[PDB]
Amino acid sequence: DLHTLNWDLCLTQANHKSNLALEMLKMLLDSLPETVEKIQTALGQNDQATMLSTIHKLHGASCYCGVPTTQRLCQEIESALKRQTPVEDLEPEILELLDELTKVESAVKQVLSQLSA
Amino acid sequence: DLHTLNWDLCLTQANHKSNLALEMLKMLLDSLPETVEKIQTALGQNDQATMLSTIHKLHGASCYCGVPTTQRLCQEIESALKRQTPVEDLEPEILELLDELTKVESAVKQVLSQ
Repeated sequence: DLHTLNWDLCLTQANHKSNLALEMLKMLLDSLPETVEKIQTALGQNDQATMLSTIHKLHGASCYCGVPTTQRLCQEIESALKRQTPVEDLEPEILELLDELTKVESAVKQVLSQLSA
Repeated sequence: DLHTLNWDLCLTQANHKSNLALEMLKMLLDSLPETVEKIQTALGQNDQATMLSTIHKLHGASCYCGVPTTQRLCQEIESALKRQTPVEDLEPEILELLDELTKVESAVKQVLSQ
């Protein structure tokens, strides 16, 4: 599913150096379980600042890991939080994002089982 | 100091694409407090398995982040773990690494401001 993870886009983003690209994917994967927990907790706690900070860092990453749906969802959520829409009103997009991160974790773990030396 | 962080080095490791290199530094910086905690906790617990995976992952990152001292210490620790050198005997190199990572954090925050 290229909407979830697109290796060729990740290659493009990383200037056709499969080296950096796979390393970026490694760094994203290591960071994802903590990101997911922070998002889940901020949603339950209605914690505006924590949600923003963590979405912002994920957004940064997504621009270089060939994850189009993640990138879009982070953009909508971050922009909205920066306008002070409360976390509560973003529940649909945040829930959609969490579901997407589960698919991204699987997709990256698959692309690393396939291509990592 | 350029033995701690060298931006030009990050650029060579990144084939001269700036925004790529910049994002890699952000990913490294964000990972540091937890990685330091993982290294520290594994030292205290003589957890050679967690030490190896954690050092291995930091080492992979350091190779694209122009951080010469960090990279070398990771190589020394990883090599020695792979020869079954006790984690406890690598206390000096581990403490040097924790020391160096504080300096890396300061340096990266500085470069990211520019």
